[PDB]
Amino acid sequence: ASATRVIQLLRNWASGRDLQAKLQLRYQEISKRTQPPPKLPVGPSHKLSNNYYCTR
Amino acid sequence: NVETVAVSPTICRRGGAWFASFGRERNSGTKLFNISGHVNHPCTVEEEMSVPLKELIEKHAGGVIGGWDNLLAVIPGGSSTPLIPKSVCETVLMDFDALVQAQTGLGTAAVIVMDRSTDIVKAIARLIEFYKHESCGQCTPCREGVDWMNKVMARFVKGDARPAEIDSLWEISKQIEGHTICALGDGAAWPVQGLIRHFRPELEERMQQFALQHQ
Ligand code: SF4
Repeated sequence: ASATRVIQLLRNWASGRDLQAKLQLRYQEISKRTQPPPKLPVGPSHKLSNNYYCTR
Repeated sequence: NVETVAVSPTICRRGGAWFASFGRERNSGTKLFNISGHVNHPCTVEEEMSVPLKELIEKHAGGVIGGWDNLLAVIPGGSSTPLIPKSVCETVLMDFDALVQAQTGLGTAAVIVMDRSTDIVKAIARLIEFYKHESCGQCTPCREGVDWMNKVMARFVKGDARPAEIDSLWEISKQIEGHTICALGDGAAWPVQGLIRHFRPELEERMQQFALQHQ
């Protein structure tokens, strides 16, 4: 937050806590909006043998 | 069969007891044997029914090329019978019951031998290709499944498959076997089953060689 130090202390005293520790506006700490491709594994019934549907 | 018809007049003339005096019980008589493949002297010979396989081969075919220790596998009863390795052929008798006990079956008593210098996978794939080209296509299991197994074995020969496909091919053979109109499907599924059962390490090693060489 681009808040001056005097205003920082004033708001800290008014609320009675430390606010810069936990801010309610998102900043660079969030994840990127572009992400690498995933892989998404398969389920247990993706076998090539011993996988008859009558048993599941 | 031609042989069954041809032996009947002699059976009538000499009596059934004389013909039954040969071989074991439930396996009586004499048989015509065709030895081909990797023997010094491939030939057709008539011999007592329950003859040992090795004794037959050595006395009539002149032995296996390169010696008996050079033997790799034997197809005892034509392409429809599953193969057996040298250990089974050491003390196996050539009749219906003993060859069934070896999980093979006598079949037509056509002995095809293979030494250690030949590709067992390639020969089995050639047999499967023969069955693919000879199926009449009437019923879906034989037609589609045999085409499928032909493709799978063609991929197996090069090693282009993964090890998990061996059990898939076994299950495909199980699906074909016992579900067709005639026994051609069984006679195509059995060689694959025998090849898998007796040479799974060979297929796996071929696949891993392909995997390393292609990365
Ligand atoms: S199993 Fe026999 S009847 Fe069925 S498609 Fe094959 S050859 Fe024809």
